[PDB]
Amino acid sequence: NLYFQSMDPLLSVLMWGVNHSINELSHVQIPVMLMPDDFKAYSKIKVDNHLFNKENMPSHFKFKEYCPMVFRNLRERFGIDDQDFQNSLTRSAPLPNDGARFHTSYDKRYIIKTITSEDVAEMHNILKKYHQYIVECHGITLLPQFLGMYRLNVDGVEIYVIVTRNVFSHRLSVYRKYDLKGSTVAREASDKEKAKELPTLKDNDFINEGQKIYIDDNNKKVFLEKLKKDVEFLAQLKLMDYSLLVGIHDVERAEQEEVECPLAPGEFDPNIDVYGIKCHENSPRKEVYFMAIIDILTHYDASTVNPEQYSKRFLDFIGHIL
Amino acid sequence: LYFQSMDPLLSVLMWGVNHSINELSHVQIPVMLMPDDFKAYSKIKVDNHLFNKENMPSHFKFKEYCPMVFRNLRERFGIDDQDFQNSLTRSAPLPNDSSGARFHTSYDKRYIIKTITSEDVAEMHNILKKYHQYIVECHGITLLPQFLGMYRLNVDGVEIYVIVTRNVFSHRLSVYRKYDLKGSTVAREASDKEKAKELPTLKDNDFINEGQKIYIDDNNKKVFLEKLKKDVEFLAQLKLMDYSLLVGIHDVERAAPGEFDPNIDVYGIKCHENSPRKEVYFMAIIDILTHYDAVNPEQYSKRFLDFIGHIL
Repeated sequence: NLYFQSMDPLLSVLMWGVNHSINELSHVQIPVMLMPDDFKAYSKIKVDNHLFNKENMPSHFKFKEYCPMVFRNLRERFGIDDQDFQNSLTRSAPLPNDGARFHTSYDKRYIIKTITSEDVAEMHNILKKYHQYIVECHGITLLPQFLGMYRLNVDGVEIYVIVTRNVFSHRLSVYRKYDLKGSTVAREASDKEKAKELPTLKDNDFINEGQKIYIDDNNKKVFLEKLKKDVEFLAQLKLMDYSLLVGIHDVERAEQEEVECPLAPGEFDPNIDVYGIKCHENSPRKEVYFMAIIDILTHYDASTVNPEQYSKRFLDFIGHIL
Repeated sequence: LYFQSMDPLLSVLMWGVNHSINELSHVQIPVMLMPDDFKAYSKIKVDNHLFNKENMPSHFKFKEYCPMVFRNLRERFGIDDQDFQNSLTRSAPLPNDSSGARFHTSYDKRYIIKTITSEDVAEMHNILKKYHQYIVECHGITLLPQFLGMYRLNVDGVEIYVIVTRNVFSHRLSVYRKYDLKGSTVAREASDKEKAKELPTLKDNDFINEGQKIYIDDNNKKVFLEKLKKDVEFLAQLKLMDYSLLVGIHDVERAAPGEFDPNIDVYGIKCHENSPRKEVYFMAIIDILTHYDAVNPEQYSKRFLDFIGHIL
């Protein structure tokens, strides 16, 4: 059984919070359809414990859930169950990915990012248009799949968090990771980042390392048509500084690393790992790719490029690197 | 379950019991309660905006007094937390006809909710340590009130305190005759207004004037008066008084027939075989939270014990 214990009190509050909210929604009717009031809605909870549960939890904290009805529906349109989502985020504490802190849920299905009050304001202004977009494309997008948005407050420390579906497989390990923008300018990983176990390589590192993505002509078309649809929507919203995260799973490298210690190697459930693409039969090395648009909440309002320029330069860059 | 009610205070009570029992399922069962557990509490404030306006109030507070003690008392009284949670949450507690001392009964007639004052809440903390140690010592076998939760509710500037006890009466067998006895030397009689109600609460003089008889066999009479003596002496020691023996009579003939589960209806006593009437009695001590501070308790306890023995 769960006690939501952590060295980090913010994670304890986050774990209690997701548990609380998912339970609260089991006592709230599924609406026929979402209404405009849901898109400016929230739930606030202030807990003050005195000489009670001092060992497992902080005694004084707050937890705010933004637009609870919209996010329960977004979760459902992405094929996630509320009980599964709850267990993934509470059965065991989320791990840090070593400012803009990133945490992965213990089962590697969800990602938790610490965001600013501006991102939360931007999230609210794009929420109606974002929800309708997810409706019109039947949840089939390269865009981030936002599943919850919370405000945490413990020990006089206030943080905002957004939960997304991982880009990378919950099961298959990623040996190479790229953050791609293109256009402007000397985007390259530093010698310091290059020293990490899994560095975040960038645009020039993709070209200079001689990186190729061996997907068949059909998948390449299906992907680039999906990318244009999503990147066109992004420019309408006046968003920018977004990138395409690329993760590569190396099958025969994953096999040798597991020989040291009903799915075959190089196989994944696309109902779980939604961003996965198999390599084609003529690939020099059996790999699996995981690609999606990441980091979308930077508005134009707050020499330089505009969102139309940003969108074309980006699509051109991905289409040329395939 | 949407904890819906015409009364917003019942909605909060239903939400809070649900929250509190889930909260305690994420808290380890201790090997032993400590003095800090006897002055602990869990306070929760909810401010919803355009969220669940159709079922619950948008702004409310809920406070649980000594959660770890009351959970242990429930275990000692053979009450499972999930069953308790379900009996107070599945369907709204119904008011007993009823800003005075309100009374609600759980939808399955197992539990009773009494609206108390902050003085009673302070009076419960004052006796909680000695009460809990008394229940531990008597292995849960007592005629005293079974305290199972004590909460504080706040919605629309209204602030009430509640206390949950086990029902004295049967959750299934109906009561046709009910008495509130003290044995005090003063005319304790039911009003003509009270005597008019469907089930009036009759008092000391009504019991005698109506020539009421409680036909309980010698073995059960010994066992009963034994518990009673120990419980009333425990109360006198706490300087508690003005308490009552509540007597519920079930007419078996006026209806398995005169059968009940003694694990659920714990105050139930089957009448004598030779009894002129087939009946079932529900007897216990109620309304104990009155200190001598605000006839003395030693005198009150004797005057009480004497009368119950007198009426058998």
